[PDB]
Parts: sequence; C-alpha cells; structure tokens
Amino acid sequence: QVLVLDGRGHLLGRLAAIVAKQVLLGRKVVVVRCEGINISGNFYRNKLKYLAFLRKRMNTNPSRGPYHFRAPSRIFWRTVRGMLPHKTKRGQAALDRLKVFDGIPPPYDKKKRMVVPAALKVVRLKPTRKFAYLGRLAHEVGWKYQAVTATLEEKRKEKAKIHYRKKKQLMRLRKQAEKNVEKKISKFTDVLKTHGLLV
Amino acid sequence: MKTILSNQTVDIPENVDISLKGRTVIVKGPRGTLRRDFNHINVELSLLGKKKKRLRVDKWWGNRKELATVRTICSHVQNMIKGVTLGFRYKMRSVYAHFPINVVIQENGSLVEIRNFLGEKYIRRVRMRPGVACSVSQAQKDELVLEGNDIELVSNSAALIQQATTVKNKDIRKFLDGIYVSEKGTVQQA
Amino acid sequence: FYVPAEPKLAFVIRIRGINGVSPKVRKVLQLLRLRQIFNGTFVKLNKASINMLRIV
Amino acid sequence: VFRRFVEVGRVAYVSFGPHAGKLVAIVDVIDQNRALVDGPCTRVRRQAMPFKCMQLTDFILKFPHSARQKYVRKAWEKADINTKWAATRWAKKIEARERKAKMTDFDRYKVMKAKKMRNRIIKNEVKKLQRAALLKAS
Amino acid sequence: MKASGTLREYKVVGRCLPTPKCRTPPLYRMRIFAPNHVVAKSRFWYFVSQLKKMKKSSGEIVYCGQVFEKSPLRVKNFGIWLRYDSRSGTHNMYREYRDLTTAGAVTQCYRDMGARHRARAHSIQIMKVEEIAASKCRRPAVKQFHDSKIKFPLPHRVLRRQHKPRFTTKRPNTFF
RNA sequence: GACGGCUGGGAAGGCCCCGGCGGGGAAGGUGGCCCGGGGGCCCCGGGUGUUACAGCCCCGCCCCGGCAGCAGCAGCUCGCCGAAUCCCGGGGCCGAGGGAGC
RNA sequence: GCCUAGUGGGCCACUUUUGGUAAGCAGAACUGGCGCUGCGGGAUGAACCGAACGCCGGGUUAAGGCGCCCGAUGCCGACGCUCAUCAGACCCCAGAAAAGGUGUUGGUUGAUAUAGACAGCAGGAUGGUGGCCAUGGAAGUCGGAAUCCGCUAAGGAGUGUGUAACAACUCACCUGCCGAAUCAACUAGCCCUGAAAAUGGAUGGCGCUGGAGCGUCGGGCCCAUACCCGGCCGUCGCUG
RNA sequence: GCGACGUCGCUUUUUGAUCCUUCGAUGUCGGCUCUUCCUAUCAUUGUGAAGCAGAAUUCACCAAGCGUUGGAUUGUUCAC
RNA sequence: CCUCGGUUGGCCUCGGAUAGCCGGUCCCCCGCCGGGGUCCGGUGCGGAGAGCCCUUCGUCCCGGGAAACGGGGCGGCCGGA
Ligand SMILES: [Mg+2]
Ligand SMILES: [Mg+2]
Ligand SMILES: [Mg+2]
Ligand SMILES: [Mg+2]
Ligand SMILES: [Mg+2]
Ligand SMILES: [Mg+2]
Ligand SMILES: [Mg+2]
Ligand SMILES: [Mg+2]
Ligand SMILES: [Mg+2]
Ligand SMILES: [Mg+2]
Ligand SMILES: [Mg+2]
Ligand SMILES: [Mg+2]
Ligand SMILES: [Mg+2]
Ligand SMILES: [Mg+2]
Ligand SMILES: [Mg+2]
Ligand SMILES: [Mg+2]
Repeated sequence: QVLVLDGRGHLLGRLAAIVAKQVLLGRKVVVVRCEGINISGNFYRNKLKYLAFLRKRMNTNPSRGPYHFRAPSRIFWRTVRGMLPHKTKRGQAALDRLKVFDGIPPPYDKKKRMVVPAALKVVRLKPTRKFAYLGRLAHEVGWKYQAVTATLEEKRKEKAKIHYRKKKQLMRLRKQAEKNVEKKISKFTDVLKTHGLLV
Repeated sequence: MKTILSNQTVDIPENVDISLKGRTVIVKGPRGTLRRDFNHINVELSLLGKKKKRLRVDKWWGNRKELATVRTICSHVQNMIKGVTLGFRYKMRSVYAHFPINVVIQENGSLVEIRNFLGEKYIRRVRMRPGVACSVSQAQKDELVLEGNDIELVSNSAALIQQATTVKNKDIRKFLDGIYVSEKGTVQQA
Repeated sequence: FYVPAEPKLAFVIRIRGINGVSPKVRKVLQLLRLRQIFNGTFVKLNKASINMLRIV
Repeated sequence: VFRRFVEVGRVAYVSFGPHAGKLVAIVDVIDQNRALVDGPCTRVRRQAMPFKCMQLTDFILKFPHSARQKYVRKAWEKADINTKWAATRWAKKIEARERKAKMTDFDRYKVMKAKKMRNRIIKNEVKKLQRAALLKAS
Repeated sequence: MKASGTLREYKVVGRCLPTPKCRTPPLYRMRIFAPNHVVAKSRFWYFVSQLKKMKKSSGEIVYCGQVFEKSPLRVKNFGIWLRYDSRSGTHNMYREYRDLTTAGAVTQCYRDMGARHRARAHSIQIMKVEEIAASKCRRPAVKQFHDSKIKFPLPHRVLRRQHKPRFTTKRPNTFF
C-alpha cells in the first residue's frame, strides 16, 4: 500500500513532481535515502541557490520567517510541499501521506525500494553535465548528521550483503532442485513453457 | 559538428604491465604501480594486441569539448608510464638576495622546514603529498630534489614549496627570493 | 497547359467574432449575411464579389 | 567495449514505429540519427528509419553500401536469418511474452494449477537439500 | 510561409495575362518548396513579383504540380544556396545536407536555419537546390558519412518509454 | 471493412546482371596485385585500378521489353479526393410534442 | 411627425501625428475599445488576445496551454543550438546599450596546401660590405638618405639582444622528420563581460540542464457564457 | 595613471518636468535617540597592477564582517 | 451496543555501474566462508517488476501421481536499537 522509493540517483524536482502527483492521487509514499538525491547544475551553483534561500528571512522576526531545513529529507519534503497545494485540507492530507527519510530507516530497510526512471540522473541528464549531491549540499549548508548517516548506511549495507548472499544460496539451491526434480515436474514445466512463463 | 570517431593509440613498452577495469588505468613498472580513474570523461579504452601492446582511446560522437579529452587521457597514461619506468624528478633552486634560505628535510623526505626566507622568524612547514620523496641535492649549494611516480603529486608538492616561499607586501620583481622549479626531468634517465 | 476555368462558386465562413470590427468590414459581412462566427454562405464569384472578400 | 556497431549489413530489430517486431538490414547511414534500411524477407520496404527505433542484433550481412533489395535478399536468404533469428533467446523471449499476452482464462487456470504443483514439488526438495546440508555440515 | 511539416516541391508555371500588346506572354517555371499548392502559388507570385513586374492580378498560373523525387530510396547529398535576413543585414549562404528527397532536404534546411540562426521561414529565400556528388561537398558534417565501410555504435542509449511502469524496481541498462 | 477517380493517363520500387544483346564510365574502389604490421590461412590499414572471386551510374526494346501489382495485406515510401462512396459496429446525451385520423 | 430624458469632466490602443531630453506628459486624425461588460486566456490586472451573456444537458472550439501546483503529451514526438561562480523561459509587459570574447555553433570572402603544406624538432643566415653620407668611432646591428648582384636551396646591404666602436647571439629565407588539411579578415546564433541600492524574493511558485530553456515543426489532448444539437422561460415578428 | 574631439549607459542620496493618489487633514526643517539595510570600499582581512627599491601613495578584484570620533561658529542640511 | 471510517491478496530488503553490467566456476593468488585474476554462460536484462509468491466454492466414495524425511500443536537455542 506504501510506495517506497530509493532516493539515490534521482533528480529533486522530477522525483518531487511524481511524488506530489501520487500523494494527490491518494497513495502513501515513503522516499528513503534523501541524501542520495542529485540536483542538476554544478555544486557551486546549487550551493549558492540554497545560500540565496538562506539569505531570505523575515527581517523583523526570523523565528517566524522561512524555515531553512538542513536535512536532505526535509529539503525534499519542502520541494514536494511547494509542488503541492498545501494551504488546503486536500493539500495537507497529501503532504501527510508522504514520509521522507535520511538513510534507510528500520521500517524500510527490510523492504524493496522502487525506482523512477523518468526522474533518474542517468536517464534525465546528459552524461557530461555536472550534477550535485543533496547530502553534500546539505552538510555544507548546515546538516550535522551526514557522517553518522553514512556510518549507519554502511552498517545497513553490510547486513544487506548478508541477506543477498543468503538469497543467492537459496536461488542456487532452487536451480539444483529444478534439475533434481525435472522428471516429476516435466509434465508441468511444459504448460508454463507453452504459455510463455518460463523461457 | 559531431565527429563520428576520434581515436589515439599509445604504444606500451615491454617493461610495463598495464591493466584496465573499465576507465581506470593500472600501470605497473619497475618503480611501482599507478592507478588513475577516468570515469569523468566517458571514452572507450581498448587494450589491443595480445601481450597488450597498444592502449587505444576512442570517443564516438563528440563535439569539440569532448574531442579534447582523448589526447588528455593519452598524455595522462603516458605520464603514468614514464612515472613507473623513469620516475619524475623536479629540481628546485632556492634563489636568495641577502638572507640564505635554510631548508631542512624531515620524515624520510616528506616534510620541508624552510627557515630564514627573507629574514623571517616564521618557519614554513610544507607537508609532501603521499609518495613523494624530498631531498637536498648534493654537489649543488641551494637545490632541492623531488622524486616520485605521480607527476601530479610531484609537481603539486613543488608548487606547495614555491607558493610557501612567496614574498608579500613588496615589489616581487625586485624581491625575487624564493624556491622555484628549475628542472623537470625523470628520476632514472634514458 | 490546360488552364481550368476560374471558379465561380465560393463558400465563405466567418471565422472571427462580432467584437472590434471596423465598420467597412462589418458592413461587408452583413452584406454577406455572416453576422455570427462560423456562419457560412455561398457567394458567386466575380470582380465585385472578390473585391468584397478582399476587404474581409 | 562495444560489440554492436551500426554498419552496412547489420540486422537491426525494429522496436517501435509502424514496422515494430520486425528485422531490417542496415543498408546505408544518412546522418547522425537516420539510416536507409531494408527488410526484403520480413516485409519492410526500403526506407529511412531512425536509429532510436531499431535495436542492433548480432547478425551482420555482407552487401555493398548501395546494393539493391535483391542483393539484400540474396544475403538474407543465404545467411538464413529467418531461422537464426528464431534460434536465439531474444526471439524466444519475445514469443513467450506473446504467449502470455494471448493466454485465455482457461489457459490462466491451467497455468495456475500446473505452477501450483511445480512450486511445491521444488519447494519440498529445496528444504530437503537444506537439511541435507545441515546434517552433513557436522 | 510557415514551414509546416514536410515540405513539398512544386513546379509552378505562370505567365502574364495576354494583352493586345503581348499576344502570348513568356512562361516562367519555378520550383517552390511549400506545405501545399496554395502556399506554393502564393510564394510563386512573391518571387515572380520580385523578379519581373508581374502581379497576381496582371498574371495567371497555368500549372502547379508536386514534383516527386526520382530517387527517394537513394541517399543523396544536397546543396542549397540561401538568401536570408538576419536581425542586421542579409546574407548569402550555401549549405549541404544529406537526404533521400530534395523536399526533405529543404525542410531540413528550414529547421536547421531556425535552429542555428533563429531565422523564420518568411525571411528565408531558397535560390537553388542541386543534388551534389560526394566529391564536391564542402561541409565536414556531411563529408564524414562519405565512407564505404562506415561503422559507429550507439553509445549511451537513453531510456525512452520513461513511463512504461513509472515505478520499477530495477535501475535501467543503457549499454546494449 | 470494402469500392472507385485523378496525377508525370502517379513517382519510385518488385520479378524474369539475378530481363537479353551491346557501348562506356568513376568511387563513399569490390576482387586481384604491391606495400606496411596484427594474429592463427585470416582480419584491419595504405597504394594501384574498371571488372574479375561484390556492386553502383548512364537495339537501352531486343511491340511504353514481358509479367505481377498499383497511391499497395498494414489494422507507413510519398498525395488530393469521392454523384469518381458505401456497408457494419460501439460509447455518450436526449424523448420536446400530444384529436395527424382512416 | 410629435413629445422627450440623460449627456455636454472622458480615458486607452494599432497606424498617422504636434510641442517636449523624455514621461503612466500635454495636444490632434482615423477606427476599435473601456466607461456601460460579465466570460475563457495573459499567475495577478478598467483598455491586451479570444469572445460578448436568458436557465440547463450533450458535443465542439477560439485565444492560450498540457513536469507538479493545475484540466491537458505519462507522444518510446522531429531536427539542431545552448552551461551561465548574474543562465533562459512567450504581444501589451513589467528592466538594459555602445563596445568586447582563440566560450561554442554556423556562414562569407581571400590566400597556401599531395609540384606535400601549418605548427613542433634541428641546420644554414653567404661574399660585394667593415657601404657612401653623419657620428670620435656605428663595421646590417644609435639615426637619415642606397636598397642592387652572383654562386643560389637561400640570405633584407638585415627583424632583434650586441659594444666606447667591434667580435658574439637571434630572426626572416631555405632544407630533414612529418602526412591532411591550414592561415587571415569579417559576419551571424546561444552564452559571458559590460551590469551598482538600499525589509527577504520572485520565468506566478516549486523546480527544471538526453529541458519543464531557445529556434523551427508534427500528431494528440485540455475548456469559455463562443459555435452546433436538444429542453425550458420570456421578448419580438409572422398587422399568423 | 590619465585622457581631448565624439559616443553608449546606469542610478534616483540633486534640482527639474508632470499632476496619477491624498484638501469630511497622511502633523510640515533641523538635531537628539535607536534599529536595520545597500555598496559606487575611507579603514581593517585576502589579493592583483604601478612611472611599486624600502617607506609612503595610487589603480583594480572578492568583499558591507567590524568600525568611521571629541569639539568652536551657525537653527541649520551643507559648510569651515 | 454505539461510533470513526477507510480498504477489498502479498513481495521478507545486494551494492551499484550506465563508453557497461549479471550469474556460476575452479587448476589459482590473497584474507576471515569473504575478495580479485582465469574459464564458462546470460545480456534489448528471463538468476526477467514486461517479474515473483499465494491463489479459496465446500463436502462424500474409490483410484493414480506427488509426499512419507511430511501436515497440525507443547517445552529449549539462535536473529534484532
Ligand atoms: Mg610598500
Ligand atoms: Mg478581439
Ligand atoms: Mg495625451
Ligand atoms: Mg491629463
Ligand atoms: Mg461616468
Ligand atoms: Mg455600447
Ligand atoms: Mg467586453
Ligand atoms: Mg504576466
Ligand atoms: Mg487583433
Ligand atoms: Mg457545454
Ligand atoms: Mg498554465
Ligand atoms: Mg436552439
Ligand atoms: Mg482621510
Ligand atoms: Mg490623523
Ligand atoms: Mg500617522
Ligand atoms: Mg564591488
């Protein structure tokens, strides 16, 4: 029921447009690994764009002024919110359907993450154009939990490799099992081969 | 104009074992091994001839700013080849007018201690890039020798010494003192 | 070359609205019985009719 | 390392357009993004076809870069690409997709029952091999 | 002219109306590359009014026909001599193209001029289009395809059908 | 889904040098031959040149050569059409009026 | 034909046009608008574009659009151009010029090229002459007038560092490797410099760089009170 | 470092021009106080260039972070 | 018993590269089974999200197949910030 999207390799506005449309069409969306989102343009250009964002504040009370969130999750959240009609009840419910995260938290690390090829950097950018990293931009503008997110991410990845090696052992056991039982499943394999589910 | 193909080949000697994992180049010679990565360029690196005699670089469908990066890769791989065969020796000379520039080398040739550059009490500490040997040359009064396999670390370390011994708040065309790269050659001649 | 006869029947469709029409154009259009957008009339073609279509 | 190159005589598979699902021979290249192709045995007229809709195959004919349709058909029926294309796994996983598209409801029911058996017969022997690994690891 | 779609080449032959002075006027033939025959006849009256002192009222058009390509299966090189108005000045050009049809070559020229020079079809005058052999070409972007054993790959195959699932698990392959 | 008109009385293209017999030509130069190096005879380079161990272009009729077919069975190589035009099916909206007579 | 209210402050725009440096300035002509008027579109908006209105259903459009806000391209759209450490992004219209750029793309003109060029790497730079005239001396080597010959592949009575004057060194010019294009002057597109204001900030916003930018184009789609069809109301006409 | 004869601009810290808003009222000069903003940067940080030897001073770039005072006369802004 | 409602089978997971990937493999070379060189396949991804798993009308007789090491369920050990 939840659309879980790996945020790595995606472009910020393209992913945020697709996520905004899905949470308006009424689908709960969790975007994990938001420090892996890429932004087109050179890093100095993107850094000065967010620095121009930071220069804007309410002159008489900056605590009431625009909240410049530093985490990549909350920056992506703010882009989806700017793409949503958040000052109406339908917009607020659309935003509340959306969860954003830094790294891949324990609800969603034992879950498959979806990818959107229409928002990916490799598809949507020419290979010679220079891009930026949301995590690096975030850290250099004031996010403090970049290193600890990286340590928890390598801690998650080294367990994901364990799960992957066990999955590969199970699948090679599956292949040895098919070649073992190919006498008593041969009259059922031909059905799946004539109807095009195997070869 | 998208040129359909720009190629350039580099001849690889008998002394050198070269390898490639995609767009990284692993050059092996008598002096050690050099890895340099090139995934920022998007070319074809072919390793043709059995016994691996020629390294060929292709750029298919490139404009001028992409065609200019073929010979750059070939010159970088050539600099790696001369790094592992002959090394790189940057010979710097310490020009002074009145105050002799006293250079003390520390930690096997990895730190330079520069003193009395224009009569200053401040001591300049220049840390070398990893893998670059630094040495005061014999049979020459005010000279210093940098030796290594990466040209981009040897020459950067020479630049670090040169920009550390810089004259400030005077006329630099009269105050010519400093340590300057004088000779660029190899460690082992041929 | 065989040149065909110049056509003697035209079908005219008024394609603009009744807003902001200069009075000569408006007069020729009501003489052409085209007083709405997307009204159509058949016009027989001669010099006098073609010069009116040239106005409009 | 590229293996598939646009060249005179490469069989390409047409992905989309009006001649999709078919095989053409690249006869000549016109510019950066368009080639004169010709399928004389797969019912495609000789025409300009953009590169983005053809997918290159591992089959190269030998004909000149301006030879006509009958020499193209001579090369095609001498190389027998109508059977060598069918012998590849590419055309087999095209026709398997076609058969799963043409499945009827009775077909889906028979598939469901046959797969229901095959998965359990494999699944018992998978665990049998698993405990045959643990009993022989000690 | 608005250069809409694939242009078509028209043989448009016109003449003056025969006065008692000139009992039979000379006949003029022009190749017009236009979206259709109405636009072709209008451009014919433009060019003939510019060259001779002949108007649509004082003249007539005796023929207007689409001229089909005699070799639409053969790849040819095309030389197009051009007259156009920039924002400052009017320039003669010669450009070279590669196509199977001379109408495709001229519309390729029109979109190419719109791309490279920000010039619209009303400011562009074709003067001559001739099929040129490969030895007599001057443009390297045309001349680089003059190779008998030509061979290039398709290096970075971008994923079209970006919205076929819109939400897939597997990141795409662009090498093929 | 089917029919027809027109055009350069379509243009190209298909089959029977695989149209026959001749005459030439040159290249985005095929065989060969020469040079050069890269492998285990083969491939890629460079040169020469006119068919050969590929092809391309220009009595071409030896009744517009003879046949198919024809704005072409995909449900695409490029049109304008329909007194030279009809059939069939599906989806949506609506049912105003209320003594027409025989 | 009679009676007759209201009005007799106007304003805006294409084109023409007078005064003024100019003005969202003052004054005219023509026509259309706004005022008197909603509606779709230009984010916003008296006047711009489309279109003018009874109350509704179906369909379709105009001008605009179709990443998400936000209906519509979620087309396997076409061909190019373009990177901005100040990008650009649609009549009115909401900010920029002269000048400049070996940024990058095209084009024009002329040479200098397989009677083998352009770099780059070397080699020669000759005698007449160490030139009359000046200057102490200048000898190609401060200056002005002389600017010819030959052996020539070539060398100007010499482009520069030379010296009190020389000696030296260097350049043009001509040869070796080399093997396919090269040099110059312009011109036009995008980008950049030029380019500096005060609360924090506005292609409408988010954002967008195999465009969601710019130019030229194709299919499709979106919907206005506009058009068609149908209902219902009224008004007018048929002196029905 | 300048720069004549010419020419292209910017800005609204000058005065004008105009009369769009306000005449059933928007309190009209200065100074004191206090906060913030701009950069066309005087100083200080980092720099480049000088007819920069040192010292001093010019010209220029990133740059507005932090400073830019005590007084006599004048109501003065300005001035000295 | 009120009331708030939505919903109408799940996916239990490599890292990622994109001018490259994926899976097996020892005769190897290194490490605490993990990694790399070699070899073999696959690659318009079929060790496929154009996917995979589950798949239900129910009960009664008797037979064949598959199962027998199985199906259902009480006492212990591992597995997680
Ligand atoms: Mg000083
Ligand atoms: Mg209008
Ligand atoms: Mg006025
Ligand atoms: Mg006025
Ligand atoms: Mg009024
Ligand atoms: Mg009115
Ligand atoms: Mg109106
Ligand atoms: Mg606007
Ligand atoms: Mg108008
Ligand atoms: Mg309606
Ligand atoms: Mg819009
Ligand atoms: Mg009606
Ligand atoms: Mg008041
Ligand atoms: Mg008051
Ligand atoms: Mg007040
Ligand atoms: Mg400044």
